[PDB]
Amino acid sequence: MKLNISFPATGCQKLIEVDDERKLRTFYEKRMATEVAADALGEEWKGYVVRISGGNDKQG
Amino acid sequence: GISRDNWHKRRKTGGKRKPYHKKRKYELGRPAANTKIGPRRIHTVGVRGGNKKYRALRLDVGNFSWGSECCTRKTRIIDVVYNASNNELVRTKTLVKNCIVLIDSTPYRQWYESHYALPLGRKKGAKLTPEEEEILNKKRSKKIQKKYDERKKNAKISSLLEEQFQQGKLLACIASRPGQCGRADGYVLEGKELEFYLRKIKARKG
Amino acid sequence: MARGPKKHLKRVAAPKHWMLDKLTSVFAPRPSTGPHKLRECLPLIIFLRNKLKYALTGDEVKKICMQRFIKIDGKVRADITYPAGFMDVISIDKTGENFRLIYDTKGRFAVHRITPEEAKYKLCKVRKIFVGTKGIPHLVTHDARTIRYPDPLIKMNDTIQIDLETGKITDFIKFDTGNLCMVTGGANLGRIGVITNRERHPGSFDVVHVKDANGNSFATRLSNIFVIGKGNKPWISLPRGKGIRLTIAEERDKRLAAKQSSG
RNA sequence: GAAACUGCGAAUGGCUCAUUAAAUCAGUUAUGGUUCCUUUGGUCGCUACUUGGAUAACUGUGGUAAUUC
RNA sequence: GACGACCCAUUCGAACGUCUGCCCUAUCAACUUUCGAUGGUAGUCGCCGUGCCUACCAUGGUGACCACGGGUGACGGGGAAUCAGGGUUCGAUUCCGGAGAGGGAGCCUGAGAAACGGCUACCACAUCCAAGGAAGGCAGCAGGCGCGCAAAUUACCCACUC
RNA sequence: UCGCUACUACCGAUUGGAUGGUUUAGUGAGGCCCUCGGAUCGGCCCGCCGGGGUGCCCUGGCGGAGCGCUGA
Ligand SMILES: [Mg+2]
Ligand SMILES: [Mg+2]
Ligand SMILES: [Mg+2]
Ligand SMILES: [Mg+2]
Ligand SMILES: [Mg+2]
Ligand SMILES: [Mg+2]
Ligand SMILES: [Mg+2]
Ligand SMILES: [Mg+2]
Ligand SMILES: [Mg+2]
Ligand SMILES: [Mg+2]
Ligand SMILES: [Mg+2]
Ligand SMILES: [Mg+2]
Ligand SMILES: [Mg+2]
Ligand SMILES: [Mg+2]
Ligand SMILES: [Mg+2]
Ligand SMILES: [Mg+2]
Ligand SMILES: [Mg+2]
Ligand SMILES: [Mg+2]
Ligand SMILES: [Mg+2]
Ligand SMILES: [Mg+2]
Ligand SMILES: [Mg+2]
Ligand SMILES: [Mg+2]
Ligand SMILES: [Mg+2]
Ligand SMILES: [Mg+2]
Ligand SMILES: [Mg+2]
Ligand SMILES: [Mg+2]
Ligand SMILES: [Mg+2]
Ligand SMILES: [Mg+2]
Ligand SMILES: [Mg+2]
Ligand SMILES: [Mg+2]
Ligand SMILES: [Mg+2]
Ligand SMILES: [Mg+2]
Ligand SMILES: [Mg+2]
Ligand SMILES: [Mg+2]
Ligand SMILES: [Mg+2]
Ligand SMILES: [Mg+2]
Ligand SMILES: [Mg+2]
Ligand SMILES: [Mg+2]
Ligand SMILES: [Mg+2]
Ligand SMILES: [Mg+2]
Ligand SMILES: [Mg+2]
Repeated sequence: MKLNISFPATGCQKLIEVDDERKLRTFYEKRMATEVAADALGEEWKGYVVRISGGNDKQG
Repeated sequence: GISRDNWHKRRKTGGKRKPYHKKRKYELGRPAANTKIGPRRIHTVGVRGGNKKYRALRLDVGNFSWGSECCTRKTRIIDVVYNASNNELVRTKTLVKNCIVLIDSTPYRQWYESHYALPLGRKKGAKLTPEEEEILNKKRSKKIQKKYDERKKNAKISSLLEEQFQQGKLLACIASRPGQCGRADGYVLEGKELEFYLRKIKARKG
Repeated sequence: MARGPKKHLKRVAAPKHWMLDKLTSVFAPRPSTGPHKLRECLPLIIFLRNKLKYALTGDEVKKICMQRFIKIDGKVRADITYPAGFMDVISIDKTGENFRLIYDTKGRFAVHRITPEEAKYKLCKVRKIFVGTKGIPHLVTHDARTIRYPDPLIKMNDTIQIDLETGKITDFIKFDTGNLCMVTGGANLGRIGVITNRERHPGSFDVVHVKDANGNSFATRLSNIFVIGKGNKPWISLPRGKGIRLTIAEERDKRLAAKQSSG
């Protein structure tokens, strides 16, 4: 799956592609509007907190 | 949905009639309210023309009146005793027009003792020493003859009504439709109405 | 089919005293809601483009009205289907002329230019007398006007002359036997005479007799009588003919003997 | 002055005659047993030198074979 | 001046009621009734009157003056053809009223709808699909297939009437 | 009467078929109402700073606690 990351501070968005499920295990079985630590998604992400805000199914 | 049309009935001869049109909206349903007793909730229905209409559920306070005295007060509704239409409307404590209810009877006692300077049905007097004899036997030399002696002679509450005030409840009839207004108003029974309803209650239960 | 109110009127179903053709089109003005009933009114477009020939289409009467030229009862009406009616006053000061809608003799409105000093008041028939909050007497006239504080000796069917600028009832005539009147409905729509009788049927439709200025008598319902004078003396100016209703034979005799063809 | 929010209209008109036999409909009367946008006329006095946050369009990232998503 | 607004009246209506008026049929003579049929009392609901619906009572209501049941290639009327006098037949159809939007059913918004150029389901049809999903209602104007003995252009314009 | 051709209607095994219209009993989509439900979204109350006043208070912002009351 892809991700759409948004920084509401400077007003900047970016799409990201991540394939390895290990990075994605952070978000699985977690309803919308819950904050998590995104430091599992890479090493540029170390002290980062992200809030899930929604998404789209396959078939949109 | 539910309909109030005349065209599903048989005609006077006993013959069927066939419909000519589908159900209209000026022929509507809107199921019953079934007002219980409890903390207030009131919903609002939008009806023909706008004209919102309040449907009550769980009323617990009414505005009742004493017609001999011309004295009306807000009061609490305690229970339902009689219901001329059905009997399952007393088992479920549902409150409709022309029901027979028990009320709290306290504000009428307050107004009476204050207006006449005279007690209701009372068993013994010790509680009257710090207070209440303060109201009833007010320490004043002006008025307390001239006014309250014209209040006297008239202060002759009948046997049944003064017997009511002892147990702390009355018998009242609802004279407003809570399902349409959202209010439970009425009047406290007296005289032959009181005798009739008391006899009916005594005869039904037990 | 018909779930609400209608807004079109077919040319064949329109009132007949509008004197319309049958080949212009399927549709008629359909007067908008106002102080006069639909079958007893006369829209502005018909009065301007048909009886006065000032306009030639609907666009022309629209752009005549959109210049604040036409005044009905003092106020400026911008609508072209406004329902003007009986005893109304039209005023066009760009040309200095005033009219008055009154049935002539044959059940239709006439063109009845009047003096500017007469285009100040209007007569109104009282339909209702009720009391409002705090015991204030009100009136209701035949053109929806409401008057507060009338003198407590005016009753139903009486006529009141009111100032067009201020309301403010000025004088009044009483419904009594001997008073001039014009019939405003039914078969005798337009005839003028004195009352001389009032038959009474408790429960329905008390009828009233009339006898005009030539010894002819005719009856009507009380709902169509309109007192317009004390007696043998109108308060408003009468049109040509004065509601006499000369029969078809006399009509033919006067049209032939006078040889009214042209000038 | 585009777009978009807001207000109003979309219950009119057009079409057809399947159903329907005291039903529709017609003349006659009644709402003193009801509702009525709009029109016209009446009614408008028992931090104030002006309050609150939050969505469109617009900017920017997207999802689906596909839609006025 | 514009706009907005509680209430009353007016206007435009809508709804529910009164009296009278209907084609053929007896190889339709008795019908209606806890699955309200006719009335009484109290209520629920409804914009309001009312078995409209509920509880408790009474046993009523219609019919040979054709009730009740069945048929109609039956929408009603204003009207049309024929006609010495009387009559007979027609009225799908341009004005008034009613009903419907493939068949039933249920609702939202709204002053006003049980609306289909609105929504939600079932039935009958039928369209696209990447098979996961999505979308539909010409008895509106043109046009097409089918049915038949049987009925027109996939035109131009808001200049007129509104 | 029997016989020849042609046409029409009738009775009838077939326990015929097609289309329906009522209909006992059983199930029952969807909307509406009622009693619950509580994903989420805010406000109030306490420190540091910026602005005003008399170590504290008021708007605001920040991280947060009690998350206690609370509204949709
Ligand atoms: Mg029908
Ligand atoms: Mg209203
Ligand atoms: Mg229509
Ligand atoms: Mg108009
Ligand atoms: Mg502009
Ligand atoms: Mg409007
Ligand atoms: Mg609308
Ligand atoms: Mg056609
Ligand atoms: Mg029948
Ligand atoms: Mg009848
Ligand atoms: Mg009629
Ligand atoms: Mg009628
Ligand atoms: Mg006004
Ligand atoms: Mg009853
Ligand atoms: Mg009743
Ligand atoms: Mg019997
Ligand atoms: Mg029958
Ligand atoms: Mg039948
Ligand atoms: Mg038919
Ligand atoms: Mg016929
Ligand atoms: Mg003849
Ligand atoms: Mg017809
Ligand atoms: Mg046909
Ligand atoms: Mg046709
Ligand atoms: Mg009608
Ligand atoms: Mg319909
Ligand atoms: Mg079809
Ligand atoms: Mg509206
Ligand atoms: Mg529909
Ligand atoms: Mg339509
Ligand atoms: Mg649609
Ligand atoms: Mg269509
Ligand atoms: Mg077509
Ligand atoms: Mg062919
Ligand atoms: Mg032909
Ligand atoms: Mg052909
Ligand atoms: Mg045009
Ligand atoms: Mg043969
Ligand atoms: Mg079956
Ligand atoms: Mg069931
Ligand atoms: Mg359900």
